[PDB]
Amino acid sequence: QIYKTPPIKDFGGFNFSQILPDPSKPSKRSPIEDLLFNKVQKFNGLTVLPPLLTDEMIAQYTSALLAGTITSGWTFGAGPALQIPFPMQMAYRFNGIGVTQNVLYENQKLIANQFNSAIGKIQDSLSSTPSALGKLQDVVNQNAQALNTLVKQLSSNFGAISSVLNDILSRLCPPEAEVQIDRLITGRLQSLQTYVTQQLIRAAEIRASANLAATKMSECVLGQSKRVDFCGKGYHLMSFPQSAPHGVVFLHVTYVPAHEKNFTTAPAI
Amino acid sequence: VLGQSKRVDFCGKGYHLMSFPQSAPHGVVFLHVTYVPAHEKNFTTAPAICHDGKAHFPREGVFVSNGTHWFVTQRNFYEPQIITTDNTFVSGNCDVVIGIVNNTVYDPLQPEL
Amino acid sequence: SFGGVSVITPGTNTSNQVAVLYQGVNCTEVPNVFQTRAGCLIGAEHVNNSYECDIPIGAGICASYQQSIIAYTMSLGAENSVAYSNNSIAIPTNFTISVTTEILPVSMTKTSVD
Amino acid sequence: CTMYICGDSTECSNLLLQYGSFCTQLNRALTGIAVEQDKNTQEVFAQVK
Ligand SMILES: *[C@@H]1O[C@H](CO)[C@@H](O)[C@H](O)[C@H]1NC(C)=O
Ligand SMILES: *[C@@H]1O[C@H](CO)[C@@H](O)[C@H](O)[C@H]1NC(C)=O
Ligand SMILES: *[C@@H]1O[C@H](CO)[C@@H](O)[C@H](O)[C@H]1NC(C)=O
Ligand SMILES: *[C@@H]1O[C@H](CO)[C@@H](O)[C@H](O)[C@H]1NC(C)=O
Ligand SMILES: *[C@@H]1O[C@H](CO)[C@@H](O)[C@H](O)[C@H]1NC(C)=O
Ligand SMILES: *[C@@H]1O[C@H](CO)[C@@H](O)[C@H](O)[C@H]1NC(C)=O
Ligand SMILES: *[C@@H]1O[C@H](CO)[C@@H](O)[C@H](O)[C@H]1NC(C)=O
Ligand SMILES: *[C@@H]1O[C@H](CO)[C@@H](O)[C@H](O)[C@H]1NC(C)=O
Ligand SMILES: *[C@@H]1O[C@H](CO)[C@@H](O)[C@H](O)[C@H]1NC(C)=O
Ligand SMILES: *[C@@H]1O[C@H](CO)[C@@H](O)[C@H](O)[C@H]1NC(C)=O
Repeated sequence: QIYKTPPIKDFGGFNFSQILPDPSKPSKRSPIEDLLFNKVQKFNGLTVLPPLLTDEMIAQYTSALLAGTITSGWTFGAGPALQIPFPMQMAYRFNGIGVTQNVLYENQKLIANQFNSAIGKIQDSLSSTPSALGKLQDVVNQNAQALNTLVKQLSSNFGAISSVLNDILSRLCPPEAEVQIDRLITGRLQSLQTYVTQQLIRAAEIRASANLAATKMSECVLGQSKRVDFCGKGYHLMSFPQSAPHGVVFLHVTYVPAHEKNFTTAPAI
Repeated sequence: VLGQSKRVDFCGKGYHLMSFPQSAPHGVVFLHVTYVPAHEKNFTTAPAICHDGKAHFPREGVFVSNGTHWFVTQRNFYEPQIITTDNTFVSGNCDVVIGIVNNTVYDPLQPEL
Repeated sequence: SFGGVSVITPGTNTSNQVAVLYQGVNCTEVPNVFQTRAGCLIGAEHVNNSYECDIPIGAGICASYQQSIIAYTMSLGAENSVAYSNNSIAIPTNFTISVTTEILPVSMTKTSVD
Repeated sequence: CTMYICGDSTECSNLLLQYGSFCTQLNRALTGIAVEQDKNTQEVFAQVK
């Protein structure tokens, strides 16, 4: 189901304004998503088909996942969505990492502030780091490179008198055209087979990435993971999805021990 | 099959209990048995209970109110119990926690001694 | 102008009616005519309702057999506004035992060639 | 690519040019693999700060 957030964003000091949809934008993307989207042949029989799901539809799915996570924790992923106060959800997630719930409630203001600042840092980090989305750009560049190569091969003679078929037909006669043409067919057919093979191999890599992204969506977003370094470095509390061009961005919220002290210990008393 | 998974949506939708393999031509079929919450109700809640100047938290459940009385219940199934010193723990005073409510916390030994 | 021609069909066990999508072109260049971002769709009736996607057309548009073929913007699911508040919790008073099926390929035919 | 196919023959090299970018494509593909092999090692072992 498509879940929606409450009209009043009172989450006990926790501010999600950077990940939630911004109604002032015609695309209804979040502040972070909008940044990500800004950062990231025809006449030769080569075409491009549109995706079944639009960017708006993808954004709507993302919004539903965020709305569920915020208002009902991980319950919406295992059945009916059951509401719980956000601070109490965080308390449950603290217990999940071996920290008592009173730690959350006693430090609620500090924790909310640390969270809010950390999110703000993400927005700035991406804005000031051109290479941040290189992984998604690499996919775009590789596909563009393959098509440009395929088209340029149409300029090759492959042993023929001319790369241009119309030149052969207008100058040479039928017994001697079928020799020159066959050379072009062989080369052009080989070029196309090379392209397709490379696309199948690349497709496999993307599929594997998509399978991993789908797993992270289930285990990082729709629940709390105990798998080490699966949902970020540190002890996983929760994660938030953000859409991106041809990809997904996960913001992982983790708990990290900060100021340790030396103590003397014993196995038993 | 050889254990119980805590990985979300790895072994079917819902909370995994167990699974059974079945063979198929060139493949395998898994029958996943899961637990799904069914009939939810709205309750009033609180992060802590204040009693005798002390803040009390649930040991393994959540504090709920039916509109007149406070109970503690397990999270995935409504099963209300009287709030006592046996199913809660104390940490600090009542001044820090936001949303703390005033209620009696029973000490089972009190009437015995 | 040129492009691909795709034929949308319900299946011959149901009907012999078809719709044709002229991929990547204007409806004005083709000569129930609906212009989509996937191309010009002819033979399908556009509706302002929304359903689960049956036969994908592209760019959010799907088609199905309803008799005639219709074209619609696909639904992503029903809406649900959760009753969030800072002191309200929902707790299950009951449960169900669900059994679901997951199917995976394990192997393929072992062929050999001389 | 050129050496494997043509050795040091200029006559061969001149003919090979008629095939376009096939050699460049193959060199690129092998390079991509070589880079991945170092990435693989780092992903496994370089997990400690
Ligand atoms: C949430 O954070 C944004 C950005 O700092 C700020 O403009 C907004 O006022 C905050 N919302 C609340 C309720 O504090
Ligand atoms: C613990 O003691 C050792 C000396 O035995 C010292 O080097 C180390 O820095 C101390 N660690 C902390 C966190 O105080
Ligand atoms: C809980 O209360 C809200 C109104 O605040 C209502 O819309 C919702 O249906 C109720 N849920 C249940 C399970 O009773
Ligand atoms: C709450 O539970 C108590 C104890 O069973 C009962 O006496 C009381 O009437 C209930 N309150 C409401 C509003 O149902
Ligand atoms: C809950 O929200 C109400 C306003 O709707 C406010 O008066 C009350 O103090 C809040 N309680 C907590 C624990 O946030
Ligand atoms: C809870 O009880 C204390 C006295 O023990 C009182 O001072 C405080 O105001 C009460 N809190 C509420 C919300 O009534
Ligand atoms: C074909 O239609 C018949 C009814 O006329 C139905 O019983 C049968 O299951 C259909 N076959 C398929 C593959 O849907
Ligand atoms: C072709 O379709 C576009 C919209 O996709 C429209 O703006 C344009 O005017 C159309 N051209 C003609 C001749 O109708
Ligand atoms: C769909 O709605 C548009 C207005 O947004 C209207 O012009 C059009 O005639 C409607 N079509 C149908 C089939 O209702
Ligand atoms: C739980 O639901 C089942 C039907 O699935 C019903 O027969 C049973 O009585 C319900 N249990 C309770 C306590 O309501």
